[PDB]
Amino acid sequence: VEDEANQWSFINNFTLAHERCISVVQKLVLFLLSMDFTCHADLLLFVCKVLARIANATRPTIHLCEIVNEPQLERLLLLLVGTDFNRGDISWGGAWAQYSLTCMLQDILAGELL
Amino acid sequence: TYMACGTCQLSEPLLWFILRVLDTSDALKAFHDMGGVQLICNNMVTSTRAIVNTARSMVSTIMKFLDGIHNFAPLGTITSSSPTAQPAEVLLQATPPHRRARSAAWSYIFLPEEAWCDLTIHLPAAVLLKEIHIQPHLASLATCPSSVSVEVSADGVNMLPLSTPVVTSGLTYIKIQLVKAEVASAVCLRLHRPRDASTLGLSQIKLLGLTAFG
Amino acid sequence: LSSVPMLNVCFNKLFSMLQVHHVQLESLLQLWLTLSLNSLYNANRIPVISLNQASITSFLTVLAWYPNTLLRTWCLVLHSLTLMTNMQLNQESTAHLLVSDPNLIHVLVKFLSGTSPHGTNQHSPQVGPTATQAMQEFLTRLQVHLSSTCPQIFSEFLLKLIHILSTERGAFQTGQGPLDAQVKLLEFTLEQNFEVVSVSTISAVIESVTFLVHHYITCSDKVMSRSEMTRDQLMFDLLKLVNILVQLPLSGNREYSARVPAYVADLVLANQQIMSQILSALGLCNSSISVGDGLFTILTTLSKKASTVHMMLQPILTYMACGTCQLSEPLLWFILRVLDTSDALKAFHDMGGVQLICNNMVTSTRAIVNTARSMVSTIMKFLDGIHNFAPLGTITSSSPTAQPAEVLLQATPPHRRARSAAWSYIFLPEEAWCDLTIHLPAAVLLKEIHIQPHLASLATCPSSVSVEVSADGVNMLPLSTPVVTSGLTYIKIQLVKAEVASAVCLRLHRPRDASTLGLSQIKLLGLTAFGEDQVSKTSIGWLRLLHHCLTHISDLEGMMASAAAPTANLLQTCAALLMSPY
Amino acid sequence: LYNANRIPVISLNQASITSFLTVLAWYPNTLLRTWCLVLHSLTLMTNMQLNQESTAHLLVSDPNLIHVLVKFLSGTSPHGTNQHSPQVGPTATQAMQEFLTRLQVHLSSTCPQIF
Repeated sequence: VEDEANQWSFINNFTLAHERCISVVQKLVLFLLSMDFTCHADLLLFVCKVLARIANATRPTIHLCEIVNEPQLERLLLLLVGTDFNRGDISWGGAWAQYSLTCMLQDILAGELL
Repeated sequence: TYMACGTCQLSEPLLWFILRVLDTSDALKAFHDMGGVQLICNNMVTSTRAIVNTARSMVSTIMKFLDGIHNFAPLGTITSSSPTAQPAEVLLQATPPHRRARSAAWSYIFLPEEAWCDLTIHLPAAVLLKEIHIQPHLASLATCPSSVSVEVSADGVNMLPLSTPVVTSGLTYIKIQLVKAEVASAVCLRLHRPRDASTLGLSQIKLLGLTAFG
Repeated sequence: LSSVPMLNVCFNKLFSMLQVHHVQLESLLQLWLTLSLNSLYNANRIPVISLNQASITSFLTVLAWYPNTLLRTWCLVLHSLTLMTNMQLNQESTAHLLVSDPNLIHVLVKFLSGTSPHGTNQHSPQVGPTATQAMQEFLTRLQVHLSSTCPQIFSEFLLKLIHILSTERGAFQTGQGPLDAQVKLLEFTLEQNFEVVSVSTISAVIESVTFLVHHYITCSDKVMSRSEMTRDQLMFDLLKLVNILVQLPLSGNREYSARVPAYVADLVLANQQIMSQILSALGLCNSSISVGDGLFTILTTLSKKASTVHMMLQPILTYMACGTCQLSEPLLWFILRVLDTSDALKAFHDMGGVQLICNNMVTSTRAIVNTARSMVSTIMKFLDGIHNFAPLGTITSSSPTAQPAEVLLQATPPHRRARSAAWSYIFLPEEAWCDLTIHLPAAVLLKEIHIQPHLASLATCPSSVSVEVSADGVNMLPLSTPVVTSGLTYIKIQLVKAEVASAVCLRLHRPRDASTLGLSQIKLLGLTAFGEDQVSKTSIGWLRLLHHCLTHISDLEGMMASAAAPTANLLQTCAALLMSPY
Repeated sequence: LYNANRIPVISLNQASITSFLTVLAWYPNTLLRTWCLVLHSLTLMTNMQLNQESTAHLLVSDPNLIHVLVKFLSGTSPHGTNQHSPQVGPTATQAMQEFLTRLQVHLSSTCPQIF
């Protein structure tokens, strides 16, 4: 609706309060950090998509300083590039999940620098 | 010492060898004597906490239909960096008629200074590309490219090569398989000038792979 | 409320902890390039994540430690290093830091060496136009960032990289590595300025490159396959680079000294190895964009930028004396050009040049017999223009084929429709080579082989063909490496040296994706016993030398001719060569 | 006609063989024409007798044979403007195999240790 009046198009083939959006975003990040063998990759792609969409939708855009502290960001970075989760052909979540993580982080950074 | 120092890498021949070297009773006794099973248990705990499941769950099944390797060339578009005499979209057909091969489906003319020509294929979305198929002209494959380099780009803007240009002179069918399937949205085929021909003739380009939910 | 400092801290922590093999290098570099590009690739884009000096050095040393670095990863490395040139440090420059350590030398050597142990198809080691453009952008950003501070270290770094690459067991010598990347870096080096660079590394690189090019020229191949850009352009560009280099004058203590009036042509003149190498390389090059033209230009500019004419006559006469001697068309023209002035002739006579010349004509006339056709060949040729000899001979193969190959031996078979093939061969799964042995009734001076594959469907053209010649017809013997002819409509194997051969074996390889061979016609071109450069290597060149000495300037022709007179048998030899048709 | 069992009629000398071998190891960019010629000549050098150590032991003992074989099997070819496939062809491989087989035969009775 906002388009007729692209990075998340790989699935389909308004003004919001600041505090509750920040709380649900940081809880979504804590959900991301608590992803084990019970959780799956499609849930990861969809939570990344909804995280990027809520981050870009809220006015003003939520930045990462109020999203993650140093240990959470360090865990995310070692999750993205370290070979404790990116070893072999079974790298974290598969290439689709890595691409989705990259797109969500890129969207949040682009929202920060507007 | 290899399993501990490796997290650890464990393959099918390694599993069979570990099962074969632990065949005797004394092997199991010696394995337990110097602390092997506890390290194994720690490895399962660390690996289970490490790797998330990659299997398709119910969400992909119940969203796949709300909206077996398939071709993706007809979905995308094609372009070239140099103005050719004819567009190369005829190469993008699912199956063009290959029965007579009169002249060529697509032809390219080389300037004396240039040796490489690039065909950039832009897909509407990034796909898990697995293998490229290039069919040169079958009636006269003198116009087949001497060598072809395949380059992939996931974002569609950061142009980026895949490997060394493979020599296809004398090849009727070009099959460039990938050991690692790559998420790519743009594919550049840089074709080299043939060994003794100034023209290129091609029939059909295929883009084989999967999608996120296919 | 910017999260930039904590992310910088986290990436520096990652860059320090990757040393224990806990982070994949390719994933780390790709992600850092993607997060730094959010402000389409461009060399002018400033990355948003500013890195650290220790992080950059650790990344560089772990890259230099890592062998079999793929070209995917190599282009990723080049883009990341371009971004490392784009950054600023928080007071020395980052480009000076990148250039100072030899780790950048090691990474560039691993990149340009083009080893690829992974390659089961080590066909052509070129890295492609995108990677060459990325490396060129990296070098251009290096010159821009080091032009204001210190171009000395950058020019010294480039000369050291080329010199170490060009030494024994180097990438230019062995021939491995990306040809496009090497020629793009060389043409990039052409535009650089070397006006403070040390004379020691300059001497090392010039000696290494002259040894390599002389070893390539003197020991060249016996065949050439005729079809672009090849390694011939690499030699042409290296000689152009050293033509630029020798024109640079040096000023000061001849050490760490160029300063845009002695020249380095004198420095390469003091080196006996280089003069012997370049004169020998001009000794075996043919006359009329080519290597001989390049060698003529580098020696011409060496003579032009040289101060004293004495240092011009000393290497020439030591090469002619130490060589019997090899005397070619460019060497004759250079000797005539360096003996243009009156002082040149006076200095040549003063240190005993003409008498040595006279001894050389006597020794060469006593040495070489005339190769010209005399009257005997004319008056016997008819008592019993390159012609074919395939119809005269017979053909055979080591394996029983379905049809004999004598149809290939016709002078001109009808090539208008090409229904199936003139001759076809079927391959067993175990075998890959099939040999066609052609026995001629007599040995002929073979010059060039012509192989025509099937023209309607050249999928059956052989992937590679090796030509082997035998003069006696029994001692089977190869000519050179099997040449790849896949994708070639016409196969022309010329010989630089015409060979007396009576049996010719064409060993054809299995095609790349076809189990059948289809051929049309085999030609055997050459001459029989009785069917410019050929006179220059004889004593005629030295006779031209005497004529130019005694006739260029008439004022010095007398006393020097009086020195040329009392040599033994001069007049008899002159009369005997005047009585000759030559 | 060439054969690995043919005895050459000109018997050579030890100093001559060592000088030839060292000038071959000194000479770089040795062509494959010249290399197959070298292999046939070395096969003949295995075929000869000396006038009381064996000639095969003499050929094997010095590292010059290592240097010549390394230059042959390294397949450098700086001369090649068409460094396509460094294989030397079936005739040269058969000649080298015949040379190695003659080396084992001549050193089997005396000392296969050194071979």
